[PDB]
Amino acid sequence: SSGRIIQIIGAVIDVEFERTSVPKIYDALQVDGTETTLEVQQQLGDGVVRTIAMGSTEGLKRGLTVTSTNAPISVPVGTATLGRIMDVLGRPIDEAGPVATEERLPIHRQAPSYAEQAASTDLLETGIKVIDLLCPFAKGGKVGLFGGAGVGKTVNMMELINNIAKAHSGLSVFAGVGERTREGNDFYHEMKDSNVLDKVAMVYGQMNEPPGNRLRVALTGLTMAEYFRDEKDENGKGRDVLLFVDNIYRYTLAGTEVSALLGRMPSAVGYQPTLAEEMGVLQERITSTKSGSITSIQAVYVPADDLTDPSPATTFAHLDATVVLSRDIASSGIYPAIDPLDSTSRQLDPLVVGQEHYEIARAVQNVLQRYKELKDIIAILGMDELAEEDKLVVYRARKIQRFFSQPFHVAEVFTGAPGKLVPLKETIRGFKGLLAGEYDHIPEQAFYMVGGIDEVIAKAEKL
Amino acid sequence: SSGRIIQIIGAVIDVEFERTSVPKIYDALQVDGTETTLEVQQQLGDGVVRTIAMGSTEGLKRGLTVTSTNAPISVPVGTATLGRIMDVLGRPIDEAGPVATEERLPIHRQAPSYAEQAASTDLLETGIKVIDLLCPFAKGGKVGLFGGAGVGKTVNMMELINNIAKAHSGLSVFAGVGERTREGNDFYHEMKDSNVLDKVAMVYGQMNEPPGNRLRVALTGLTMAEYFRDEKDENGKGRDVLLFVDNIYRYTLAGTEVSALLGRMPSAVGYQPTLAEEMGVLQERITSTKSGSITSIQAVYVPADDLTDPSPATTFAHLDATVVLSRDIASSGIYPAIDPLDSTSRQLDPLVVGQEHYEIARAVQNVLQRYKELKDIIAILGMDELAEEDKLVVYRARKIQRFFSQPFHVAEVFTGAPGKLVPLKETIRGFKGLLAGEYDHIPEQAFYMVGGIDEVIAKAEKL
Amino acid sequence: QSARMVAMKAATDNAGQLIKDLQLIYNKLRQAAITQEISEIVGGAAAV
Amino acid sequence: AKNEGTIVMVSDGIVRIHGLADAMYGEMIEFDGGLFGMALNLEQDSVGAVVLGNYLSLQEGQKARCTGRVLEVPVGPELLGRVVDALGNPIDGKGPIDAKLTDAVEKVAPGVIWRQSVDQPVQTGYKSVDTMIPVGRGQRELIIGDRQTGKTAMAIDAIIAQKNSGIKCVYVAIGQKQSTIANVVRKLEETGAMAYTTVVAAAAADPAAMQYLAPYSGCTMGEYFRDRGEDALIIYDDLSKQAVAYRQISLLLRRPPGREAYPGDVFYLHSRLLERASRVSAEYVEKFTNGAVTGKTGSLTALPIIETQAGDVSAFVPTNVISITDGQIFLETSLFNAGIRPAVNAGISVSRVGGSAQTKIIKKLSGGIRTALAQYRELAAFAQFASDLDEATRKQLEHGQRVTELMKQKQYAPYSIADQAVSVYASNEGYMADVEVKKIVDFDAALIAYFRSEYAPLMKQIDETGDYNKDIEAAIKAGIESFKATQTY
Ligand SMILES: Nc1ncnc2c1ncn2[C@@H]1O[C@H](COP(=O)(O)OP(=O)(O)OP(=O)(O)O)[C@@H](O)[C@H]1O
Ligand SMILES: Nc1ncnc2c1ncn2[C@@H]1O[C@H](COP(=O)(O)OP(=O)(O)O)[C@@H](O)[C@H]1O
Ligand SMILES: [Mg+2]
Ligand SMILES: [Mg+2]
Repeated sequence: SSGRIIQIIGAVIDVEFERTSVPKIYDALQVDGTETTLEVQQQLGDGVVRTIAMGSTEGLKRGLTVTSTNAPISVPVGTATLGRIMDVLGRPIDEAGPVATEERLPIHRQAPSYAEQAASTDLLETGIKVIDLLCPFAKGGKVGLFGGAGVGKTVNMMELINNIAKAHSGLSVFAGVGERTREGNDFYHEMKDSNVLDKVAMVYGQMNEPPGNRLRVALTGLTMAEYFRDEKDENGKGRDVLLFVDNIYRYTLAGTEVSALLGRMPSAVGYQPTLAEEMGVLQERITSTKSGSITSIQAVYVPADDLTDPSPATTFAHLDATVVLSRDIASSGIYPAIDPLDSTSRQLDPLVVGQEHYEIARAVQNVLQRYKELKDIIAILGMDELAEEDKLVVYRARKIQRFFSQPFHVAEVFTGAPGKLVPLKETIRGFKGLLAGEYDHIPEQAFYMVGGIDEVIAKAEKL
Repeated sequence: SSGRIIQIIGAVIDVEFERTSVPKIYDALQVDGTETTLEVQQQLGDGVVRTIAMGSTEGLKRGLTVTSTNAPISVPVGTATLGRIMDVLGRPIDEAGPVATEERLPIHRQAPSYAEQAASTDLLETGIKVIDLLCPFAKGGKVGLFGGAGVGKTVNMMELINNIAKAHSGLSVFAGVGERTREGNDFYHEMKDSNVLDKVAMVYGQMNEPPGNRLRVALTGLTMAEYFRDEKDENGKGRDVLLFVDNIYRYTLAGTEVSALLGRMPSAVGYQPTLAEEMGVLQERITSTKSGSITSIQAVYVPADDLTDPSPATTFAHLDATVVLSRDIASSGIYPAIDPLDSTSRQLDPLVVGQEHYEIARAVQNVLQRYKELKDIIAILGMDELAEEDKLVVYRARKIQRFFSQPFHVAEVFTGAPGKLVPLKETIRGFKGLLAGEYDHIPEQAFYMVGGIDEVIAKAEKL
Repeated sequence: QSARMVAMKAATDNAGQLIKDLQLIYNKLRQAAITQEISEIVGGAAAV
Repeated sequence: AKNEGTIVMVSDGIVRIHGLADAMYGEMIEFDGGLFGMALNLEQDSVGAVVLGNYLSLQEGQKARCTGRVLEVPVGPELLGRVVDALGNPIDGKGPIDAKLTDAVEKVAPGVIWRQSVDQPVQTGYKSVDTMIPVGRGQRELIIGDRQTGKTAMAIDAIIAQKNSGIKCVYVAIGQKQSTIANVVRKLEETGAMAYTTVVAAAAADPAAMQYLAPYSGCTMGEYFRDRGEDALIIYDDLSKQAVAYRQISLLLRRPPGREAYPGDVFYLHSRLLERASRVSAEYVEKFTNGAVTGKTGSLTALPIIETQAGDVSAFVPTNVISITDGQIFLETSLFNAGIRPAVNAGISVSRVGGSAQTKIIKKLSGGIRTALAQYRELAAFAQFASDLDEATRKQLEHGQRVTELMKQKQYAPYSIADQAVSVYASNEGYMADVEVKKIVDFDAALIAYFRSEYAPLMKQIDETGDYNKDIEAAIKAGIESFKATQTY
């Protein structure tokens, strides 16, 4: 019936149970007299199970009693978890009162089967011009953000979730664990600032917490997103749910930290034996089912600043789009600064996006690359070369670089809450006009801080 | 009180005992059958002690018997040891009769407290151009020489002994650890013919002995210097002390040799887990407290000719002045092979040494760094492309690198040229003149192995 | 023009020498890294 | 019995202890002879303990007892200007300390609801760090570099320049030999900077457990002022020595090794320590003090230190620390040897907090030097070939050289906000275009000295308020024009 702890090393705890009752894999046990919950990771015969601690270690001693819930760690989900902050196990930490809901879901579920995948690749419309032109997004895809050297990741995500908040029905989830705490505070206060905190759910995991808490977190965010997607109106179209994950690197690192003590040999450059499996178990649940669609945005940090390390090696095999931003051009004054040439997608195919979109994106990429190789410092003589052969290339590169800039609602300085979600066509037609050269008379500075091609026409014509 | 040997492997012998009389840590035991003194290094329950044998292990079987002295390895101190040669345990080996003193001190004790440390401020001038100019020393400090096999460490240690101990009023202790024997005999006879033997105590443990003797032979010289420091004249003032350690690397290498047999897990590049603590518990006792002042000089060996190895990396912070020897400069025929860069001393600041000294040293290091940086483009492209100022920097750097060379007193035999000595002000004047630009026309072949700016003028005329 | 040909040919030869030396250093480093990784793996596997 | 146990194994500061059935994790244990031990492993039939002290007087059969109280240190305002050992025992011999609060050493950080953003500065006294990489209260910034490159000098200058600010400072020394600790303490005493500071020392001769536990005790001592509305600043001399000590104390405990032989829980070791540096909100302060203090917010900034082996910033430990800290200051050997002191690498050093931390005048003025330095980084390769370029690149290279030569400053000489403001304004407005690349330091020193002597009333206004306005601009211009002539450098 009940068990007693027999060995405590770090966060790994061995418990022993009667021969008949041994908790199954991933079942959750309650240790009486403390807030600790135990998660089973392996069976070791003779009625002994290795476990990790969900909560913190408040002086546990050998011989303490423990009972079994006989069910996985089930998070309470529903419509009553909107606009609240909850811990990994689902308790509020904003002191705003208990969550009044009854629907509970386990966080360990199998991925959608082969027959349940979507029958098309539609693309999610976004107000951001650059992400919609040179790296199209996928309504079921799982994009990743490797852009570093900047704190704008939180600001960029705020603009994105907010434009999405208007663009998408709602019911978004933010599973932030092992993140910069002041950045999480800025997230919370920003969402309250724009009065959009309702309809969003947040799950936060603190770095001081044992690896048990720093783990099984994204799982909870994933479970909450699913209850929403499957939700259906009387019409029956489920909702396009979004999910955010600030760090997956920390997820892998927690796995690595607990692997060795669990009786598993080292491998690779020191990682755990089960890396691809542990990442796939998560990445295979973010799919666009026939009824509803979950998309994800994850910020991924590359250790040692190389793409060869095993963790990013297993990460890159699951994504559909990669977005990298750097301060090198952000310094120019383009607030939405994302490196256009670096960005890549598996949806820039000519057929899915249209032949015209494909060719115009390729032309813009070629112009940018040509200007990059022909820098005015690369050619020490500077200007006065290739007149309209590479000069016009320089001018067009300048104009496109300025046109990347997009005013935003959140940045209340100099902007009256613009919230410009530009129609995709308008951007395409404006870039077609720029490529054709009909804008060669427009002043360059008129192209900066522009809301739309009409907007820029007005800005040029006033002066 | 009598124990039986249980296991013999290499230099490590583990011995049983009775339950109530197990000997403590660092005590010494005597085998009744042969001449051998064992030292306790660790306890293993059941009244079993692991020990390191001081001496030969050939001819020792299992079941031999051992008695316990119940006290650590005590050595005789006092003035009786002046001008004598001793073993690791204190036994004389000069065939000159026993040592007449009952004053015994143990060789295992705690380090001086923080409250009784002292500030060293008086300068000390060796007579070597590069040391007295770029890496200045100070009485009561700590000095170290880092190099790889065959670069010049000993010929410099003996030169410093010649230029300092011979002309200094005060005692001296010389301990040799893990070095050649021929050098020991040569040093002993060289001191004998100069009639300065009666002021020096000597200890020798060389590479021919089992690691037990090579591991605890520095502590004996340490204890002798410790007594010579704290001793005070009756109604009279104390005297200075000096300490010379031939190679301290062997002290750690012995532990590395015997680490795995003690049961410890390997770490880093095959080194023992407990390295820095092992280095510190010895390097802290070389101190100049409020009672007396000890001026120690040590030579440190660089394995495989790289300074990133853990053993020469841990020891960098335990010294006040560090002098790094370079094999490339040696192969260039420049002697002594001391690297002007990567050589520092904690007494080079404008207050302690003055203003002109600091300016001269800084300008010299700047010029040499500039040339070292410039070397690459010269390697690929050629000489004509650089700016004329850079050509001037190249020539000045070459001349400076040569001018640091100097013949020695104890190295007449190798080269057939007499030794030289240079006053510090002459070094300063020569380097100031060189950096001024007045010695540009003098051919760079006249700056080799000549001491003082004047001898260089004479040699330049001689050519 | 007659100087530039010999200048660039000498530059190419020097580049060949430098790349040979760098290749030597690269091979040494690669062997050391492989040895270190294998030693670490074996030591860790002995611990468990 | 359930509380009395025997010692079974003693080896290199690690003790394997029988008995002690009701022994908790991290709970102090009492050896005979007044020796205190921790508990770090609880196996099926034996307990692993580390002895903080001199284990050389412990044998088999020596009894031990369980106290039931976790590690605690004495905290209070009495510890200012004092030097204590890791567990709070005074060692300078100036008499006992009577601080009347005992605090735990292992506690959790405040929740996300109780934290607040960073809006106020922390001056370091160095032009480069104060204009390029600003630091604000609550921020965690890391100093990383190579042996003998000025890493500590910067931290000591930071401690020295908070004389008027009113923030307490805490200094932790790990692995250093006692002579350097004594020298640092003497230097702090000389300049009068020791009244507001406390020093925790665990030297090289001290056990591995002391070097393992020093930073946590330092942080616990620093939290006292943050939780009560006053500010604080903690400095760790070298968490690298601490990582090595943890590796030793863990490998001795038979725990599985990994990359570079570092066992698991290495990321946790530095994360749980560097996460406690944050700024709290006035509601938290009011709740903690039960209304004793109102309308004030506490803070605790951190500046830890880590060293590298020939620039290998991709080793195991520096990557972990670089991933946790908000900002990174890199010191280069090839810059230190070239005379550029302090040797700060501008192209690899960033700060996330940014302008919000700085004052108004500094935030307004730093931009020109930032952009000039950024551009001068690009034209660097074409430096051995000046003749083959247009005049624009010549002027840009000249300006970059002048700017990089103004960022050189001597040790123990902190500049004040007004000094930095005047120097940066003189640089940006092209008032140093007539001076050669040399003598820049002399010009800077002479201008700063003259401005303190004759325009002192303004200087005071700039120091106290830190505001920017047209009157201030006019006064600074007039003063610089007056000094430019009718004076010598
Ligand atoms: N701004 C500066 N200008 C001139 N010299 C400086 C400056 N800063 C530091 N130095 C010099 O550099 C040395 C300081 O070295 P530092 O304190 O960084 O040693 P370390 O070994 O790197 O550090 P640690 O204290 O962690 O052992 C001293 O010689 C000091 O005079
Ligand atoms: N100043 C010097 N002048 C000439 N020869 C030297 C000098 N220093 C060292 N050597 C030569 O270099 C060799 C190696 O130096 P030594 O110090 O004896 O060995 P190690 O470098 O291994 O300590 C010696 O045989 C010695 O003759
Ligand atoms: Mg040698
Ligand atoms: Mg330091």
